[PDB]
Amino acid sequence: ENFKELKQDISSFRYEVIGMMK
Amino acid sequence: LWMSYFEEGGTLPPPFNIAENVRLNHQYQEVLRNLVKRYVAAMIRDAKTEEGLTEENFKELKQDISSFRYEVIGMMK
Amino acid sequence: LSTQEKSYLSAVEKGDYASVKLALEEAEIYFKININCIDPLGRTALLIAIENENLEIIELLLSFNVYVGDALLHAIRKEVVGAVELLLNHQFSDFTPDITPIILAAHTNNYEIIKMLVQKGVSVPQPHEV
Repeated sequence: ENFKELKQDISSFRYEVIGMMK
Repeated sequence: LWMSYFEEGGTLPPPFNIAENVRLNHQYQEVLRNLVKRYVAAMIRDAKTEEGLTEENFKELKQDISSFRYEVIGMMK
Repeated sequence: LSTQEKSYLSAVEKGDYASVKLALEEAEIYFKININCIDPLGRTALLIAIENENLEIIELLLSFNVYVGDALLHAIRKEVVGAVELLLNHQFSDFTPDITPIILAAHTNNYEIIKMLVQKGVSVPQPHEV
């Protein structure tokens, strides 16, 4: 579970940053 | 030992010793489907997400962070 | 399904937000897919969000009135506080018909849920002594 949650949170932060870059 | 007694076979101490199944298949298959669904959902899925970590998880976390670093640096300029 | 729900599920599980929202109010007008499909292993998108404890997606899904089911029970089992925090206020399952929220809540000693549900007020049944 901890693996899933860490990786998912990183992915979400990636998507938000990419979306707000342009 | 018990099942040795459930029938009308001995029923006497030794001293005093001298369609029909298509519907069943119909319901049985439904029962089987329910059981196999419950099993697949409840053990081979639910218990997999209870195992300890290993070096693969380290590799994947660090690599994903590094990739996000490279993408951000590339799109900064 | 039809390689239409697959994108929706993948977006929900990966952590995306804008794409998921866009899919919601697109399929809300084209009546193209059901919001509440369970393709892989009987996993509603709500359940997928639950097990990744991603609050934003869950709270968004509560806006669109997607069917809840016994997701409260799954959250209770998973021991996530925000999920039950939201869900509390407003066919064949994998949980025994007996289990109620309080019973499963007590099955796992986790102070928070017990206190919350006591605040809302319940009454665990009692057995008849023999």
